[PDB]
Amino acid sequence: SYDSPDYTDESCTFKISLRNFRSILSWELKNHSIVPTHYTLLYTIMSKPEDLKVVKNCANTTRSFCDLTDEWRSTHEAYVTVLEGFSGNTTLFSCSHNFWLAIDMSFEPPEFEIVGFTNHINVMVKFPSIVEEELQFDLSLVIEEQSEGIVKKHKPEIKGNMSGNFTYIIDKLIPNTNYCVSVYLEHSDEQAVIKSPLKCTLLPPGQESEFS
Amino acid sequence: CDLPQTHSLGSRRTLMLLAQMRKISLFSCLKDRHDFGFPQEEFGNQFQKAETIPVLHEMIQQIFNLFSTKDSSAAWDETLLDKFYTELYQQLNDLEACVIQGVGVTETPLMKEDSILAVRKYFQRITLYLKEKKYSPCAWEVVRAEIMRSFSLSTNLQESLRSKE
Repeated sequence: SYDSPDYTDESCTFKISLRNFRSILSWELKNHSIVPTHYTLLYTIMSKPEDLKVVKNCANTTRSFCDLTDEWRSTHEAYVTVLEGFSGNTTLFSCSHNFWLAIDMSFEPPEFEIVGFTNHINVMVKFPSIVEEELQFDLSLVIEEQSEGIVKKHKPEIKGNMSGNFTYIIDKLIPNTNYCVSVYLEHSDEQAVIKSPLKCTLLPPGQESEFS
Repeated sequence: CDLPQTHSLGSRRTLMLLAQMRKISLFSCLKDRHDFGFPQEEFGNQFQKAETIPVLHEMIQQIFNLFSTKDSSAAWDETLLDKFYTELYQQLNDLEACVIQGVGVTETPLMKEDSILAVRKYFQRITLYLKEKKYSPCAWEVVRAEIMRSFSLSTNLQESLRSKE
């Protein structure tokens, strides 16, 4: 028993998940005594905490997640998140957090595949079918290359390479190299290592009998 | 001078620095908060290609001076402020580079000074805000919030190339 008592109630853990350029935030809380069956989500810009804009559908609802599409257009800022935990007829707790759209951007839902050839890797990341000219996102994609224990990372140009399937070819390897690829991004720093399920593909193992 | 739009880590880094120096959430300071009146006119309008560089350069001057004060240095994180001053200086050098070279940066009329003056006036309102709130934590958050929102969309001219209609 250390520090202060564990508050297994007022958790107020906020998590944002980007499902194909769609900002989806979820709130995580514990039920020590009172169990809130309805929650209300409100947001605004950090510029001036006054215009508390409520989200449609995500107001006094039974859903623990809120899906946005055109609500969060201030990509050049950090939308403040406030959680109003209503419990029947009275509010239990209210916490506030902030998330920079140019710092986090937890990407993971997009499907990705990696084909192993005789001497090269055929990476194929399936990104949403959207034209870059219709969007305005500033972020770089990094492909992790864990080849037979060798942890490497490849960060190429995403200028017109995110609109569809990201075809990346990794060469300079040897046969029998099981490689694990992770799809994460980078913003201001590499602290946004949103590593996705590292899929491991094994290209033709050249560990056969050694002859003349 | 940065002529080609290859990549940029300047503003990106500032977004991190000011975020790391943050103390609390803006919602926690729903009381001592108000609009400073950020003039986007002399930023997002008229000036588009390098024309806003002189403004940005002198704008950072105000930011640097404001944060380099004994007040701000004791309010924010001195260790993180060190990086802030470094990055600000870097951005200053990056911006004035186009001013030193024979690039069309200061070819604009008196309107170039108007933006600078507007920035100084806008920042001066912040100085009064700090004095009114007696440099209270909540006031700092609001100040940092505005400086953040203004600086992020300062290079907006070279970032917001979405709509051309």
